Amino acid sequence: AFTVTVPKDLYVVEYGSNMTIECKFPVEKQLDLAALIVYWEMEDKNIIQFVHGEEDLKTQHSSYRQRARLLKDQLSLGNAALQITDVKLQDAGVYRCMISYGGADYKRITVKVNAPYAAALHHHHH
Amino acid sequence: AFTVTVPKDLYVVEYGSNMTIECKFPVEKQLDLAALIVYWEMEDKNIIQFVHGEEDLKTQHSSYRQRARLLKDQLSLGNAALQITDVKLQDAGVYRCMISYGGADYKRITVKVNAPYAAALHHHH
Ligand SMILES: CNCc1ccc(-c2cc(Cl)cc(Cl)c2)o1
Repeated sequence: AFTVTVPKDLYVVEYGSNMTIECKFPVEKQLDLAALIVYWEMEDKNIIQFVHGEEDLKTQHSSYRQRARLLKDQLSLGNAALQITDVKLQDAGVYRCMISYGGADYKRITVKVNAPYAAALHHHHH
Repeated sequence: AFTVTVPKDLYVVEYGSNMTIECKFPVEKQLDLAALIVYWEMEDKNIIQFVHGEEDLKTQHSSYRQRARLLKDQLSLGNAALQITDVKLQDAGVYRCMISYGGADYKRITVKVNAPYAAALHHHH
């Protein structure tokens, strides 16, 4: 049946770098945007809603506001990759890619985030 | 748009009893079963799948074998209620009710489970 697949489920990213986590689903013929739902979340924090044609951000968590860009271009190729700019220590954890396009599945992807000493020191308080 | 709503988000059940946690979604007219999906899952343990008219248990987690039953009747009124039989403390935690019906949402429900001394004594060892 319908199945979202993840090129890798573990990404290890350095502090402050960019990060594109990929998520592929099948595109029958040409992608029907009105029938598509894409939904990126990370440990109960809603990162991105893509519902029947456009992005819902009025539900986006604060900690991700204007850092999480869903590549509206690669949706037409069945790749819902999420791009996060300037990664922080807080961004490490289990991400969930949930897709509903005549069927629905999800996959988990883990991010560990490396940081130099100074970053890990400021995260130890702030 | 589409909205899954949960009558309670906290259940407190005593040990060894049964428990039905409800989950409602909108029913427009007559229900389209082939397009309906019901995932009931609990902290990365899948409890119940409902795809194209039937329950899939091909991934039902060990902890739930023939104890977790989704009431197929109440689907027709948009009621995704889940029954867990003779609950153990391993069942305390946060459940996710996920529904895909021309649109999609989910909600969380937390279960705390109270138990007498001997039962806990076991979950310890
Ligand atoms: C906040 N958007 C909720 C959302 C988007 C996609 C899903 C979903 C639903 C089901 Cl029934 C199954 C699977 Cl695998 C995923 O839920």
